[PDB]
Amino acid sequence: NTGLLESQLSRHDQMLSVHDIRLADMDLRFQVLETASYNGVLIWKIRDYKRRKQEAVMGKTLSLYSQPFYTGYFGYKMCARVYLNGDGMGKGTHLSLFFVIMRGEYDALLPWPFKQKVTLMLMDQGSSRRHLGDAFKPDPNSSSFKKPTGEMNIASGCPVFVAQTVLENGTYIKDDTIFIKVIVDTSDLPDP
Amino acid sequence: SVPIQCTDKTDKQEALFK
Repeated sequence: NTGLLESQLSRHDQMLSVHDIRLADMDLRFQVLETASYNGVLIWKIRDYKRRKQEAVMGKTLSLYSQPFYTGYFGYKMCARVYLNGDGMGKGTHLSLFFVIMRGEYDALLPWPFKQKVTLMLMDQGSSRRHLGDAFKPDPNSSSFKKPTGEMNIASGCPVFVAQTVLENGTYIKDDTIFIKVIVDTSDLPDP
Repeated sequence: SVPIQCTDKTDKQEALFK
């Protein structure tokens, strides 16, 4: 019956939809993969600063989080979270840069709470390369550096990293894009 | 050298970006 033809047509469209989602997801897997890093250093490239900043003000998107980077092929999983228009004591005045401990497939083998030194920083695309950066030491008692429960613990870093005045009136922004860099000290943990 | 949490640990206004 023509109704049976439609039953099959409907089934294919549904399948085609699954395939579309499925395909798109892999696209994200590819990106994450193509942008990964396993030496505890992450260089995050943020394009469309102007737009994204505006979306942060209007409240469409308060923060962006980077792709995950690792301290080693099988160590801590981490990433960065930024608020182009500020968070906490920086909302409206600064750009807040936070570090994020994510749940990793090998957390049952890694030390806790997380204690590696973290250096946060914004690259200076200018010619003098005056990179802006800070370095903290995880707070053992903080819930941001304890063995993960969900996908990622509560971000933690510098709410008052850079003054929006400084950033935008300098050579940190070129081609409508800035680069953020994080450096985890892999110096301590593992290795026979 | 002491990490300050993140207040927005309450709102879910965030976008993936690799």
